[PDB]
Amino acid sequence: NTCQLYIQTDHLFFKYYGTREAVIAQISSHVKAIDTIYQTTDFSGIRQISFMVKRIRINTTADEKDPTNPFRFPNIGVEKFLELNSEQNHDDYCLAYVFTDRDFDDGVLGLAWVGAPSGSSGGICEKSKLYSDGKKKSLNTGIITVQNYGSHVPPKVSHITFAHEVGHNFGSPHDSGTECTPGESKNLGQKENGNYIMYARATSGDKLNNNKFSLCSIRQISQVLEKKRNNCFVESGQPICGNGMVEQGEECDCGYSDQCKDECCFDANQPEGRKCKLKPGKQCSPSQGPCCTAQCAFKSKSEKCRDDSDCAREGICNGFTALCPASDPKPQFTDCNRHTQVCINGQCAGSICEKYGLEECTCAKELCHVCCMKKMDPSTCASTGSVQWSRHFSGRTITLQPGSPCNDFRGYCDVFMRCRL
Amino acid sequence: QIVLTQSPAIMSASLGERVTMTCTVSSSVSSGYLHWYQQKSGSSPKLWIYSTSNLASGVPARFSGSGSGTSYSLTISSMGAEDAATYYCHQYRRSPLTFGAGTKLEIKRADAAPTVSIFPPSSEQLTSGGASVVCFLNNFYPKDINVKWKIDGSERQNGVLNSWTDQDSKDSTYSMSSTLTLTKDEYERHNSYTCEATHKTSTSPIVKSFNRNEC
Amino acid sequence: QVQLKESGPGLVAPSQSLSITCTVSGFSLTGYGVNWVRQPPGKGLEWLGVIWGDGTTDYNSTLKSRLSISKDNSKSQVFLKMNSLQTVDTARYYCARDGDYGRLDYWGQGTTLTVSSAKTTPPSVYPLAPGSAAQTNSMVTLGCLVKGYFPEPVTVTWNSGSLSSGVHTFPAVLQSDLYTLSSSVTVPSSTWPSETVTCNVAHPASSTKVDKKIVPRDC
Ligand SMILES: *[C@@H]1O[C@H](CO)[C@@H](O[C@@H]2O[C@H](CO)[C@@H](O[C@H]3O[C@H](CO)[C@@H](O)[C@H](O)[C@@H]3O)[C@H](O)[C@H]2NC(C)=O)[C@H](O)[C@H]1NC(C)=O
Ligand SMILES: [Ca+2]
Ligand SMILES: [Zn+2]
Repeated sequence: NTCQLYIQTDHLFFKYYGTREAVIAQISSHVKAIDTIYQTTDFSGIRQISFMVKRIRINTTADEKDPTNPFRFPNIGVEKFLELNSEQNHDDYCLAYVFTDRDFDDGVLGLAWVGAPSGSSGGICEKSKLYSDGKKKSLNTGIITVQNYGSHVPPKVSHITFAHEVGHNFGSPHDSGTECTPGESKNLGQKENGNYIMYARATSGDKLNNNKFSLCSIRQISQVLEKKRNNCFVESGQPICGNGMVEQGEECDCGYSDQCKDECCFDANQPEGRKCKLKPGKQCSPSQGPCCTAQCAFKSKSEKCRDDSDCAREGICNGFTALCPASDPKPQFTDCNRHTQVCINGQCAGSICEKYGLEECTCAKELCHVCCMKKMDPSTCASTGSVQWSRHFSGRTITLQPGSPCNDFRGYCDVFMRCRL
Repeated sequence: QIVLTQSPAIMSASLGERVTMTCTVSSSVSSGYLHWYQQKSGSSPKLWIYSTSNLASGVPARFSGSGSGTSYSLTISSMGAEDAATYYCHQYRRSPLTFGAGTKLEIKRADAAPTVSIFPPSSEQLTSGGASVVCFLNNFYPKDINVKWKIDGSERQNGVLNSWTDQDSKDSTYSMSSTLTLTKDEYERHNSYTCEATHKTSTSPIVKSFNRNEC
Repeated sequence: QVQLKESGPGLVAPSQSLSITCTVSGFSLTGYGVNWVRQPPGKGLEWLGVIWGDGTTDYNSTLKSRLSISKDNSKSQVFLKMNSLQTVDTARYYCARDGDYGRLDYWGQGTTLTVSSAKTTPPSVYPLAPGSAAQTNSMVTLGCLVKGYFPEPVTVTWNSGSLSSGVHTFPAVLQSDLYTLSSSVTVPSSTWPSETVTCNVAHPASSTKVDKKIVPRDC
């Protein structure tokens, strides 16, 4: 129901988002993502199941010059990157994850240990064991990265990729067969719905059959729960003070004594009643939101809370609260993601085909080209540089950006316009 | 600036009686942040009631605290001999840290008349050049009392110095010292010095006087 | 257990700096705040400032110009420094721990601070005896006037402590940069002037002892 997570971030993940508040907002939304995904999924153990974070560790670019940090090396394989996180003592947490901004080869985004219901080790519910080769590793770990083929992945795919590797932690292998991978089915009704979470390959934007688990995944996770969550999972209750996120019942949350660099917040090591509470005379804390400074004051007007995006106009701070003002959209149907998708009401989803009443399709060196189609007929599937759509595009052939799914989600397209499986 | 108004600021109670103090804050604070403290004479305060309704370690069960939002209370079920002190309410949920005005809890006894004693300036002090006329008012009740000084029937405003003792531990009475001071030349130019005391237990003010020309 | 003990200079002259050390024990200053509360003679609790476990400070609005609070986490010492001390800064300065929900659960003994430019002066003890006139009752009232001394305290006893009951020692009152104390005693008329009554005034700051035999005034 509630499993106390421990999330880490390296300096590559901190450097991309460019303050500690930005990365904290990313890891806060990732936990709540898999919280909602797993709660709305019916598991055999109990009807619901959520997550909770117990502590965080935000490594900044100042830690790149730290000789004791093994994550400072820019070139680190995805297997050795997970092995580094395992070698730590994580017995106070059910699971422990580390988020990075590395471009792993062959389109690898996440990597986690498979959870065995019994007779093995790894995944969910595993304490540090001695094993072999003498290093005490904690196999209750997993990694994620937000860049693929030189392109940063959107948060929707980034939130799902968390839920995918956590599925292996919960004891779910990859989906197999037609009954649990409708994307490769010879039926238009099942193919439109798409594959599931535990699909072994690339996924992005279908949002119906891909966001939640499968009938196959529920069976495999059912055994791990019915035998391991009894001795592994903990209770639901009020949110803890010190996890770096501002929950209900607390006005601020900077962390513990050795983490809190906030002059506006009592750390988690302070006595009850003042821990995670605003210090007297102070009216905010950077842990609440990005719209307030270290001098504990609601930020002044005309300051960038949110920058102008493709489909989202800039949100601009002022002194009404500590949060961004919710961002609002610019003119509708503008081109986003380098002429690949459209801007309708604040989202860069779908494809560019929907701008003229068309749908994306798989071409049939041309796989990384955008192949549109007349609605509901895949036989009318022609390229953007075809003579069919010559009236609209005037001929310019829109190519898929690197890191985009291709050939019915069998791989990604690289910087050389090759659909690598 | 949060204010903590404490009323009544002065309370008299007999043994077995039940008293109730009050603190009204200017802005609603959470109940978990108001605390009561007891302070005796010459001693540092002691945490009495914390978090409004929780008694500290050692304070007797006859105490209790209630309140929420703006009003807060401190109630003694049975007034004891050891509960005569000054009580404060405390808040630091919002800056600045402020104490209440303070409630002086005095134990109540039967009314008592002050035994007044007046003394002329001694022969040794006149040699120095000063002239102090000390008038004692010992063992009386209640503390409310007015002492005036008359020089040859004319009330004198200058030089009157006063000091009150705390409530006696044995008899629960009070005592007061009154010292009229003036120069040696001003002393030898007047004759009748009158120490007059006005008390609740006297229909007419108690008059203690002496004459500089009777020795 | 938890302990707090403030170390103050006691007597300073006006327009001089102050430095009080609040040595604590039983807890770590990193997880608890320490408040400074002074109390004027015959007045209520007056807040000065506070230093939090992380090193943040919050001061009294009208005293931030002069007040300054630092601490030493390794030696468990909180420091209180003031500038341009006025005469009205005479009070008893406490330091108390800021516990759960800001409760001041543990206080120190407090240190007395006196701010005066008065030089040390021994008191002029005077005998207070009635005239050779009529008795009031079975009991006569005798007293002593301890006038003009600095600084506090002063030890007043009667018959070297033998005569204890019926004694009322009034608190000192600062007349004009000097303290004046009064003390009376009530004895039966069979005792005085039969026996000898003598008040014992001890001024430690001047190392002065005085024994005044109360003799009746002579008409
Ligand atoms: C963020 O930077 C941290 C460094 O400040 C880093 O912590 C380091 O983690 C390693 C294990 O991954 C610890 O182990 C090292 O020391 C032990 C001896 O105790 C050796 O046996 C190991 O081989 C290794 O050399 C380090 O002690 C630890 N450093 C400190 C200062 O505690 C984090 O891992 C970094 N975070 C991420 C997500 O990479
Ligand atoms: Ca929290
Ligand atoms: Zn996988």
